[PDB]
Amino acid sequence: KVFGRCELAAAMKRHGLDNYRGYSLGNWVCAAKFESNFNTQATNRNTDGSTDYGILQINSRWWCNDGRTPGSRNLCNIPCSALLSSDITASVNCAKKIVSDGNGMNAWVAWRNRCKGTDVQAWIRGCRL
Ligand SMILES: [Cl-]
Repeated sequence: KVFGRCELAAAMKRHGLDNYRGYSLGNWVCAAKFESNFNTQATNRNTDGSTDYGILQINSRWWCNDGRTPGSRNLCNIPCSALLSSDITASVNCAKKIVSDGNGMNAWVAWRNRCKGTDVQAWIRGCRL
């Protein structure tokens, strides 16, 4: 599913991401935009043979099981395919564990490079929340 900007913002808010570990909703929407262009089915392969999945591009090296990332973990205890669902629950829950792991949203390279230090509240402007 390809979300609209405000539709995703709303869904994220309902799933408890607005200000989760201090990151305002625009942070999460901005991160989704640049990770996946709001497409739950986005996948991308990494140089190490791992793969990123879903709206927040969660990596099979640490967080999910895809059956093809040797010597990886599955810290969210989910098949990586679950991160591609139109239902973003699994992505959100896994993102909460990731953002709690010590580096905050710096875990998402696109967040650090295109969202951090910018006016992220622009991403939720106009939305009914
Ligand atoms: Cl933090």
